[PDB]
Amino acid sequence: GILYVIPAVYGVIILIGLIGNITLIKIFCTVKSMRNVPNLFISSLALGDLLLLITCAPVDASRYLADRWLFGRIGCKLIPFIQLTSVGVKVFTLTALSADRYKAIVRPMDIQASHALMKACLKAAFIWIISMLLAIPEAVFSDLHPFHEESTNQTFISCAPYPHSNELHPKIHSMASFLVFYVIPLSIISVYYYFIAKNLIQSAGIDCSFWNESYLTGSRDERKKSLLSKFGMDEGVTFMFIGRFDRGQKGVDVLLKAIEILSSKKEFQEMRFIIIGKGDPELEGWARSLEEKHGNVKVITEMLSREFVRELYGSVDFVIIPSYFEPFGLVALEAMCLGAIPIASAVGGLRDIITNETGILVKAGDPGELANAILKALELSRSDLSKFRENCKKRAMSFSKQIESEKRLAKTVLVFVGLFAFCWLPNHVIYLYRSYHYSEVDTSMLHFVTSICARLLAFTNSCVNPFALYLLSKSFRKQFNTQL
Ligand SMILES: COc1ccc(C2(CNC(=O)[C@](C)(Cc3c[nH]c4ccccc34)NC(=O)Nc3ccc([N+](=O)[O-])cc3)CCCCC2)nc1
Repeated sequence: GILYVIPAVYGVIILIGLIGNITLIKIFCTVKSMRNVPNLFISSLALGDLLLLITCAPVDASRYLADRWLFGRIGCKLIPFIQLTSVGVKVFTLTALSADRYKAIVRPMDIQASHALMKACLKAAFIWIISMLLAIPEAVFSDLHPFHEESTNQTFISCAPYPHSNELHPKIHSMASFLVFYVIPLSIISVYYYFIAKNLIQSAGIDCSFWNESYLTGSRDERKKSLLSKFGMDEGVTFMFIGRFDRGQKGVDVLLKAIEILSSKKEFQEMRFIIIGKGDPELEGWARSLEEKHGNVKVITEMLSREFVRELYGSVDFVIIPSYFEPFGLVALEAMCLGAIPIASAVGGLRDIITNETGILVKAGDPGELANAILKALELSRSDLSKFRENCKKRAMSFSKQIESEKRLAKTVLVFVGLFAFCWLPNHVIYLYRSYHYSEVDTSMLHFVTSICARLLAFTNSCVNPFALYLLSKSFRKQFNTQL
């Protein structure tokens, strides 16, 4: 009676997984905008999950209804093989996705993304082949053996992969399964994400929603005059430095040399310099002395809200990044997004981000060179720079979207990993123990609880990955909605 209620829930969840994974694979094949190396691996997963759902459904349906094997040798051997193929694709492809995230963020290459999908198809293909090759033993071991139940003194056909006479081999297979399909892959994923987490950090703060002229009020020219008037300065080309006062990395020294060089000319009076940083006291004083000697220099040695640098970036005409070493270039991307034109050293990220149409590159360590660019900007400033500013905003919002989208992908892959780790550890522990204690019959209620839950947790992982994906990606959700 209430029994005919218990399976219906199983079918509900099985259908949700089948619909979801299928819808996911269909969207990957049908939608060009979503065709990419991460999605190809995710589809690889979705394919592996359907197989598991499909193999397990008759297995589970059968255990609930009858006590005997109803599929025959072919069933007794193909099912373990297909089941185990799934388990490698699942974990190995997750490792491949983790590697993809590492390459995309830690070591962006992509000079010729032409063969990237070509390379990805092969990696997934090989993973399917290796997963099948590792699962070939499951078919050999599993065979039909007559079984006598203590509960009913009756003999039934049984699929049994466990020999009663030989004890050494189960001990070897169990340990290998834990290491090959759990410990080694998760360990590789954790190394990868260690560095991924490392680089996610340099990147923190870059959000298009925040760094935009939408929050600022009034014209840029009007905002600049207000900033200068509060500083007791008249309107002029405004150059900005926001950085720690450190000799080795940021070029506060190079800039201060440059202002010394430019202090002699009649062009200095056309310029205004705001140096916003704190650090070495001697460097801090050189800045203060220049502020006292030159009426066109403002210095700020106090900490400030990203809100107030946002306003400054919009108000200022140019931002100087004289970094002897800048790996990411966050300051330039945030500034260019608000219209500030970067005058930076051609080092690390700055070089890739700043093109000729989007700013001025100088050689680092040359104060004279920096000064000359400052003079160039001065001349450029005479003409309209509105077009350059729009180009800047656009280049920087283009990168900030990829930076943001790839950070989301890293979190989504890690979500997937987490569910897997949690849902598959119990199955591994039960499999190992059983390997040494199969000859003994365990009827303890704890054993049934330990097993009935593991099987449902693993089955849950197969259905949740699409639904999971449905909540972490705005883009996937909209296309999934369209199909339904
Ligand atoms: C929910 O589906 C699961 C749940 C758990 C697993 C395990 C354990 N299940 C099995 O390994 C099955 C898939 C269990 C199984 C074996 N035959 C089956 C037929 C139909 C359904 C399931 C099975 N095969 C197996 O036990 N083979 C085996 C047993 C003993 C020895 N040995 O070391 O003597 C060597 C190999 C645990 C994680 C790592 C390996 C896969 N696999 C699939």
